[PDB]
Amino acid sequence: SAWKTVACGGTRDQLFMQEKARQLLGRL
Amino acid sequence: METLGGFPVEFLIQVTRLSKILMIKKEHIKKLREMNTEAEKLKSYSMPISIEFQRRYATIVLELEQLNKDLNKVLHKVQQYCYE
Amino acid sequence: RDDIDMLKELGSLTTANLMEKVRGLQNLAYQLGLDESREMTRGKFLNILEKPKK
Repeated sequence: SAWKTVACGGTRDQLFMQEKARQLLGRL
Repeated sequence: METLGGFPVEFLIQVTRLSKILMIKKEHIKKLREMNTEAEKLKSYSMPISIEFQRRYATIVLELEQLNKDLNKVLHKVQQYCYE
Repeated sequence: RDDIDMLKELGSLTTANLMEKVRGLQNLAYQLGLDESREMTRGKFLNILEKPKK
């Protein structure tokens, strides 16, 4: 159930980093 | 039911995709980990991060995001398929 | 391509060996997921992805 959080890159800092990456590259 | 070698072919397809996603994601994680240690070194010496470094790093993050979306579903179908 | 070749490689396995592979691939997903999340925590607190302001 939460084993997928790890397996599919869903942790809180990864979602954060994805947000920063979108902003740095200018992508929605 | 379509088969290949005695197995349902749609199962083998999902396992093919699973293996391929993981191999790419492994490469991406290796690149991220080294980029972190470089940045860790730069930051320790108060040295600036190049714009090109940031861009490459951000590209790997967004690529991982997509691989993980594909990994999800594929992992689900593989799990779904393991009737055994 | 190397993808159809992998598909053929899998279909040529015994049932026991295909199942070990699936299990290995599932374990690999989890291990990589731990690695990935750790480097995402590292990168966040190194501020690699802050925009230039000066």
